[PDB]
Amino acid sequence: AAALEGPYPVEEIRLPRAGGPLGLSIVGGSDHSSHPFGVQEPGVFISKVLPRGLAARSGLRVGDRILAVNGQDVRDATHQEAVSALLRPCLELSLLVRRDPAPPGLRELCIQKAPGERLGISIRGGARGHAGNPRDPTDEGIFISKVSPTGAAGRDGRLRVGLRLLEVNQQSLLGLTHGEAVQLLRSVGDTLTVLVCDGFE
Ligand SMILES: [Cl-]
Ligand SMILES: [Cl-]
Ligand SMILES: [Cl-]
Repeated sequence: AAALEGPYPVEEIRLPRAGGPLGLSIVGGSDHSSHPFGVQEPGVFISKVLPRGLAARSGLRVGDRILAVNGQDVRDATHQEAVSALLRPCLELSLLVRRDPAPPGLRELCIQKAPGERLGISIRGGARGHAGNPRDPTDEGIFISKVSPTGAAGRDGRLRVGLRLLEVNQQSLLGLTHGEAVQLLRSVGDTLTVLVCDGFE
């Protein structure tokens, strides 16, 4: 019946469709791992909400679990099925969402890299090579494994071993392999903007 035994509030949020973009990003599905949004129970989650965007104005937050889209159950829908349902022409986009909490210790860190200075960290994970979380093998998250005092992260001090990496310079690492994440972390300029939450501290 899809209502409403959860400890988190379930709300039906409508988004006006007047030609503009949704201004939201989703992760998860029936074929995608959604850590750290779906640990106990997997599903479709909103990973990113653009500021001053349509979703932001409507009241959508990061970490919201999408239960239904215009009446259609999307709890066990494919990622592409969720996308198609959101981008589907309708008078009013109705979203049944549950207010699941945002990832623990979610914070955006900015790190300055001096000229000729490396970042000085090693990462573990993630997709197609799950190893980042040895305690939770099913997790394809990307974690910081080592932190060198010589690098920019050591001079910063905010990065520590165990933190989960979510975004690197406005690019989600969710679903990416180890090599793809390394490549993104190497291709950054003198400024590293990373979305970080707690991992296996
Ligand atoms: Cl619109
Ligand atoms: Cl529209
Ligand atoms: Cl490095």
